[PDB]
Amino acid sequence: YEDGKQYTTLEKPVAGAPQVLEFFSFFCPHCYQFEEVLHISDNVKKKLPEGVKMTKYHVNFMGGDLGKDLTQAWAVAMALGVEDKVTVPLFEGVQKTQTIRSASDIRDVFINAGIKGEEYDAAWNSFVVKSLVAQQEKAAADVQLRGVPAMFVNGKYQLNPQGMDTSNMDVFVQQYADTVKYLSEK
Ligand SMILES: O=C(O)c1cc[nH]c1
Ligand SMILES: O=C(O)c1cc[nH]c1
Ligand SMILES: O=C(O)c1cc[nH]c1
Repeated sequence: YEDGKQYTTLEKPVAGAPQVLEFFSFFCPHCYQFEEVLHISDNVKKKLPEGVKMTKYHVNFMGGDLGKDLTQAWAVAMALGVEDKVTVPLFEGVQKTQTIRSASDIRDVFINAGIKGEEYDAAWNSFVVKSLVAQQEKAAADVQLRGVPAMFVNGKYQLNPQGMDTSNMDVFVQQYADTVKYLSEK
């Protein structure tokens, strides 16, 4: 492990950042791999002590006009606690079936997942969700985020997957998770 190889150190650390902070977009192809194919967050969580706070935020800067809608939809998922019900259908709707083309199509995913229409609409329009949208945007600004996927540890270190072994996916996931473990103990 060397700064600049498996990870980089932030010039201005982020106080108050969670222990593990992930950024993603439902438009981001590597993010689809990280979620559906590799299950990176799950395998990272398995290698950390129990109780460690992992936070995951959506970013606006992919998908054109639909990118902000997805960040707001993710805020709704966070406010309602339904992330594990909508993550897969949102990824598949955007990237696999390409059936998500509008805010209404996003809402359909939540309706199909069992979220009542009135509660989705109330959350979508709530100031709590407006604040969650702002929080996601501020977090990305705090790290001058330029691309996704991205993971930050203790507000101080950024993961660098470009330097990891991609010839074997299990080796990649274990290298990624071990690096997060190393950084979290730093
Ligand atoms: O797709 C884009 O580049 C984008 C969306 C919101 N801001 C930038
Ligand atoms: O950028 C911040 O300050 C932050 C990120 C997650 N919670 C707080
Ligand atoms: O995310 C993938 O598909 C992957 C990771 C290592 N090699 C391929």
